[PDB]
Amino acid sequence: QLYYECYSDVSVHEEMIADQVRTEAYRLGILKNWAALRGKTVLDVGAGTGILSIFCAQAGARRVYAVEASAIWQQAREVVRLNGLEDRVHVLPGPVETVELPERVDAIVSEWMGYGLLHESMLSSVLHARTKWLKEGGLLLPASAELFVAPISDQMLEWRLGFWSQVKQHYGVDMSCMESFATRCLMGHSEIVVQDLSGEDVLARPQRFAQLELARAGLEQELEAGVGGRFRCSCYGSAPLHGFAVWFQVTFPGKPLVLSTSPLHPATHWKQALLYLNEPVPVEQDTDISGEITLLPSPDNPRRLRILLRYKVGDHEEKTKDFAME
Amino acid sequence: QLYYECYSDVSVHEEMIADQVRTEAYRLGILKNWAALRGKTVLDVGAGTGILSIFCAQAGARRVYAVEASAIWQQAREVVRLNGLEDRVHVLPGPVETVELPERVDAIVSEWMGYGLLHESMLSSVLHARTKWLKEGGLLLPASAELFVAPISDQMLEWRLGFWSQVKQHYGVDMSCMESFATRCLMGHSEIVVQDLSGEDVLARPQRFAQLELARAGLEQELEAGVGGRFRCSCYGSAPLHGFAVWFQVTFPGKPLVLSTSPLHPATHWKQALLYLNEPVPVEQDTDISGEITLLPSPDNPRRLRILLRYKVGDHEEKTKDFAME
Ligand SMILES: [Mg+2]
Ligand SMILES: [Mg+2]
Repeated sequence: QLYYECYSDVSVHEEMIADQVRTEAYRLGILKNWAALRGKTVLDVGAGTGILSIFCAQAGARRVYAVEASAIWQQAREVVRLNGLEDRVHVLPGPVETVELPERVDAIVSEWMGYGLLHESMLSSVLHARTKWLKEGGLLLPASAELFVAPISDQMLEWRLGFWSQVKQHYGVDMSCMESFATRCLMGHSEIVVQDLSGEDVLARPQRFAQLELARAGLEQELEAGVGGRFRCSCYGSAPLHGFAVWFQVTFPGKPLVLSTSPLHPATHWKQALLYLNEPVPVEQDTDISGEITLLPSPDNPRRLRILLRYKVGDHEEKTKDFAME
Repeated sequence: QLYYECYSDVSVHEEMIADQVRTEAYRLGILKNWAALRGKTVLDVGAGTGILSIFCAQAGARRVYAVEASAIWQQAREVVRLNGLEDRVHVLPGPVETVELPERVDAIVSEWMGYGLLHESMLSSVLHARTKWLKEGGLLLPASAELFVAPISDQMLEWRLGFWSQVKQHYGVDMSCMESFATRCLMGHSEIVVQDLSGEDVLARPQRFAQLELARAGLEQELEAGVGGRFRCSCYGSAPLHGFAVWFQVTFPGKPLVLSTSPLHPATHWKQALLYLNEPVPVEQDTDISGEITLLPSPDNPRRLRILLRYKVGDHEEKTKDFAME
């Protein structure tokens, strides 16, 4: 009959496990590496409720170290025991940067990805653990990530902006002047917005603007300096351009299994990271759009994602907008 | 190209106007009082974007004073002008408690209702304005409110709690121990939760536990002391009892038009106010439930809704739970 403060805690973990695209991609990606994991030792970075660590045991791992800093580590220990794996899977509380493992490991598994790939992500902790605890020639799951961008005409946003001009049709009162107000409020800000889109929102072929091989020399320094690159595309047809969507995929080594968060693919809890222009720009078929996207740490907090956008639409002058996570 | 901070502002007003049940009930409720409003003066308390004030003009009012304290009053003035009513409808910024009208009024219209009827509601301001500005024999729209309660088995909550015991069926990992954790987090707190339900969630005949005639002597004092009353009901069948839902209706004088927020009726943006027990209680057909519900000001803030619940399920001892708005 006591009162507890853990609603967010359960909601977050519920969302992740109920994300079948995510959870089944990890289950299968781990099983696909059975030959490399059989009789070997694994470190799970940010193990949460422990389900990926148990998948590793089920793929044949001799021993798994499940490291989790948040309050939820306690529930992981109970889940391990319930599945009869308390002698194979060891739950260790606290950050992986200072945990003491009794041995180096053959593999690191982690669901480290955040909104826009790098918002409040565990990637820096995975790389720290790779340097400190992974044996030479050891395995990282997933092994790589790719970043994508596309111009968008967000159909839900279009409806919200146009709503005010439609009030007269429904109630006999003209409220069309509310449209400029709504545009300022919904687009005239510099926050990254997390929202799920579909193919109906995508205005040109998506462009890959970066590829991250997670084991590669120098990646820690690239993350600090900024990850990204240039892009170019041509519009499919006539629409209000609202800005750009950014998303990612990750790949599990083997034919490789890919977990995608594209709006063209099955929805996931990551959705997409939307970068709105200050106001809509009309485009037509074959309107050329080019630009550059850079994912950066925020200066107050390297864990909060910043995105610097440069973009040029048709014959308009190149523009810049500097975003930070909502 | 400047940045503005008004997302919440537009979202709130969008939600209200897009609530067709709400907006059409006010449009029709106002029109239904055409004979009383024709050639008369009206005060709109908390006029927001101004749409109800314009409805009053369209119902024949000679003059309407639209009083609004928040930033949105500016958009109301533009809406009035756009509909060509700047000489009939006057928008006045600031709280109605200190506004200076050039005359007393024949009627007060207001959409004052909050979540659980009284959370951050404008009712005290409507009653203040009634005392200060309404002529003798003057009209209030709506004229009355009624409060309802029913026991509930929240099907969405039931699914969330049971989710953890279903993980084994889908991924081959037992997580059933997460259920007690989820119950503590989702039910073991004393916050009122705003959530929309349907008939599938309602476990016994809804009970009216209070009626408020808005013009009645003594209502201001009743609001301070607490509004509510006792109830009794008998369960329809076998289910986990999760607690109680509270909702309201308001009535426009004329056959009277009723705007309801019942889960048995068309959904509205008010949804219902849910009062969860600390954990589910099993009930059966004809299980008797009795109790008392009181809606109160919070001590820090009379505008934040508090609800004191007393309840007795079957042969169990009577219990008390003291809730405050989330
Ligand atoms: Mg996550
Ligand atoms: Mg309201």
